[PDB]
Amino acid sequence: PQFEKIEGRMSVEEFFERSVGSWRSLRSSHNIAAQLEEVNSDIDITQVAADDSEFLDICKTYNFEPEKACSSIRMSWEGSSDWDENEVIKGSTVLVLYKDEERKGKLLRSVIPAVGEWTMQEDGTFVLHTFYDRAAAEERIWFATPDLRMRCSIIKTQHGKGVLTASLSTEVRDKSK
Amino acid sequence: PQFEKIEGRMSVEEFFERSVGSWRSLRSSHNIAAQLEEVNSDIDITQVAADDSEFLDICKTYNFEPEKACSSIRMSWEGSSDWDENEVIKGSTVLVLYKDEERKGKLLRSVIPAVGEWTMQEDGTFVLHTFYDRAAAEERIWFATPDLRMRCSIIKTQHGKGVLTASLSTEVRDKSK
Repeated sequence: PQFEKIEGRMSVEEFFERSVGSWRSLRSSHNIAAQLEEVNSDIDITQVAADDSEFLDICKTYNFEPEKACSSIRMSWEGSSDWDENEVIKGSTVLVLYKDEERKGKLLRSVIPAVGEWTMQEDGTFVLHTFYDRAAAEERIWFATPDLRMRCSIIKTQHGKGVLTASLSTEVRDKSK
Repeated sequence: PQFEKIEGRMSVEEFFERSVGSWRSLRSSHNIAAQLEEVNSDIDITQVAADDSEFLDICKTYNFEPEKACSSIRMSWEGSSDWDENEVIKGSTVLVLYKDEERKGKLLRSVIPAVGEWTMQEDGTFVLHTFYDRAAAEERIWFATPDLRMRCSIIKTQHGKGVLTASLSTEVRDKSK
């Protein structure tokens, strides 16, 4: 079959299901607003059981009933930036997906931030708006192939002077081993 | 008003109309498939008169009636890559836009290649599929602000070994001067 036609009917839960796995990420960022950074990372994306502490605590925090959640994943990563040797960036978060409509809804994450807002575009693109006090982010994520994820993102921050950063990440699924 | 809500109703002809202007571009590319390139460019985007030679010749080549074209622009650029000093990359092309539907159609360009295919996504994103013998490209282009264009693109090439290249360009409109 042809992958592109199949994406345009992908549901958001399928999108998350395909994201499960181990990935090798390359992220290129620049400050618009005049800097250029390269970050190489390993990312593990895993399914989250209905009784998972983190999952229920997020639901609790936002006062959402966990049974109404469509999907939940855990993402853990470790990478390094070429702005700093001898240093590793490690992180972890749980995400929790709710539908307001088939192709629109809210995303909660580990912590308190405003809820994220997402849309699944007609062509299979997952578009996420995320918020912070410091900042706001918009990310577009899609499968270029089953094993290759693209992520193009822009962030407005305000740590001193207001700054826009734009990023492209290419994520390749861990080979058969 | 708020720019984001206004984009989601932008027509493709408005998209092209807003692209007219002078831009400063920063493009980050990598070969998936393991290289990293930075290209800085100036890009001039201009409107194309109905009698423009290039415009009519493209229409002629593809056998489209020029009166049925919705929009046409000329793009000229000059930039340099950090893979090569003492060297400038110069280019020019005319693009010609036809609607098959309000939010879907074909794009012809200067030359013979298959016609390009485009969609205007519900959120204001212009998505273009372009073709070559050597290759195929898919580009997503949108206005992050009125004066800031984002372009996230992927290309499959075959010059010897098959290769995927992913790119992010950030384009800033020439200041008031």
